[PDB]
Amino acid sequence: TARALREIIRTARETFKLRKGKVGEPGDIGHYAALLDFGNFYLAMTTDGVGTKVLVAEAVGKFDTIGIDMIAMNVNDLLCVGAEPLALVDYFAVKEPNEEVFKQVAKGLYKGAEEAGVAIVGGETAVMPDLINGYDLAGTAIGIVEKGKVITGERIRPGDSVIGISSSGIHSNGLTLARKLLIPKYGLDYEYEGRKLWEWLLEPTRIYVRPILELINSVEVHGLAHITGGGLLNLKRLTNYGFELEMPPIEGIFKLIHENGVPLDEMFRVFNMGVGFIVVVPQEEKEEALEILSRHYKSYELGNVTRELGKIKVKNYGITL
Amino acid sequence: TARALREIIRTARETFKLRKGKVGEPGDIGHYAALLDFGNFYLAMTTDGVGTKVLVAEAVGKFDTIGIDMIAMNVNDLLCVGAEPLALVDYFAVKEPNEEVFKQVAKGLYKGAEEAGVAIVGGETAVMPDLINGYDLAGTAIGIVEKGKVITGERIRPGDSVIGISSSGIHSNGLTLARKLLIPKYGLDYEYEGRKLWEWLLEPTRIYVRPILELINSVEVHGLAHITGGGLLNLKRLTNYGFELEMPPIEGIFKLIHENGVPLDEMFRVFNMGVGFIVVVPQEEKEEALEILSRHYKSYELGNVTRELGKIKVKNYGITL
Repeated sequence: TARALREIIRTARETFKLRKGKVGEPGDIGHYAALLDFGNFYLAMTTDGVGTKVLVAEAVGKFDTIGIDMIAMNVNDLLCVGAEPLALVDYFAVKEPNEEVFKQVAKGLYKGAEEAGVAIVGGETAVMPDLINGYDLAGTAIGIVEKGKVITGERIRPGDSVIGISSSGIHSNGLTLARKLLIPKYGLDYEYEGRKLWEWLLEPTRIYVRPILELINSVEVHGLAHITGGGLLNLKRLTNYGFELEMPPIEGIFKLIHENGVPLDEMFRVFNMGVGFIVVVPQEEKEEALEILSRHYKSYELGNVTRELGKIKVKNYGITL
Repeated sequence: TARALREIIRTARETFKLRKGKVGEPGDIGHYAALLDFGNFYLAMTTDGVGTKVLVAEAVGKFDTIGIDMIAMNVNDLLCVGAEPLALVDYFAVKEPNEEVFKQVAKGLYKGAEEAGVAIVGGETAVMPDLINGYDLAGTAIGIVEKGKVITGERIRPGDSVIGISSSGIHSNGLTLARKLLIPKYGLDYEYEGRKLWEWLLEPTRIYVRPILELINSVEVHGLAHITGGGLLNLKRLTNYGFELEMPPIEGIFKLIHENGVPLDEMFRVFNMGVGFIVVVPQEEKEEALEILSRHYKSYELGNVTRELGKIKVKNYGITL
């Protein structure tokens, strides 16, 4: 996937010079979101989707939260350059124009939008049953960050504190593995620790806009990572320095999946494992960071950035990524 | 589709308050692109996909121009508020991270970005074989238009001249109708006027950025319409006034489709029928506008705006839309 994307990424970098010296020239710093130079500020742009989570939503007929997933995926990405989310468009590629499905999808869209503080300003709907085996929902968000306030991860240094914010659950990655492993054996009505499997698999992705915006306006922040595809490997997008982490106990859906034969090494590269967002702050900001974050969601001091390079050691599980 | 979409559009509108009085407020003027208020200027934002054209590209192993379709749909839409295109991000939902397909996609992405003058700044690739039977390509473009230079269509008056710019061919709407009607009957290799049916169906969408940007810098423009889904009905998005048009001869793939039983009123609502972009200018500016556009592509005086509110009269075909 990354080797196939080589040419797309390479030739897209050749187009950068098409806006050089002009408004819209891309500052080309960071990841998770593109940064376009508008002079006193950068416009941040990201694209993200719900993924095969929608196949579960269609199986049980519950569509009124996947709109929350798609807004959460995009605005959480925008936070990882330090940007404040502003606006979003959706892309809805569907097998058919089911009015009931669209009506519920719109409920999640409004809820997600209100919690994220963004206007939904437009979108496209393509009815494509030869192409789509369901209801693919994705979107593009834009945000704003003043220059000199961009948080890319360049300022991460060995010794910095690493703090995790709990996920709501599975969020929107690892659904393919979870579906293929659990549904044949248990079915979507199987009850596990008080909830049916479909409730575990459809729990809407958490939105981190309010705590992250309060954090960056209160303490010095060196890095911000939304835990999506690749799980903890996303930390490597921020920096080449290493990490020494203590991750929270494996509970809920992640425990069921592990109990069904997925080794922890793979789990931490796939699932968020209970931590949906990670921030890196200098050690003197640690106490205040934890306080601000803990007023919104359960948060953990996970560990430290290390002078050692390229390694993510999850100490309490004996794993190195 | 638009009935199912009413709920989405309605709750979308409710989210505008979240940016009221703030940077990024939805300007809520225009039609083909969202306008976000950034003070001196609006950011215009649009979303568009290629559609089922990608199924033809796959069969003949030629994705080399699908990226041009994606870019063209988005930047042509941006032009319709008078915006200059700046940057684009892609959303690529695929069945497989096929290195060959991706290498091909990237060639056309570069070519189209260069012809459109846009930077390709990012994108997500979602590999979901359970959800996608091919390689679905969409994207979101942003552009910039100064306050006071938005072209909404509000300035369209009866008597204004209506000018069409030739399409390159079928572009990116009506492909499902065309695919189902012609491929089983004729076969993909069917030779029609010296080209195979797949070549007619795959011909990349035309990009109108250079002629339209030249037009708006030289003549007073009252309306700009990219001919996409809905064909000539897109003109009704600009004004309540009517149109009287003489459309060009039905040729190429549109003739083959017509000779296979599709009624002419439906064709003018589905296919671009040879006209990919329409401009509306004061009658006294008609000759100058034609000269500017005809530098770049074959262009047509189509007719005039009328006082027959809401009607589009294709006089030379006896069709009223």
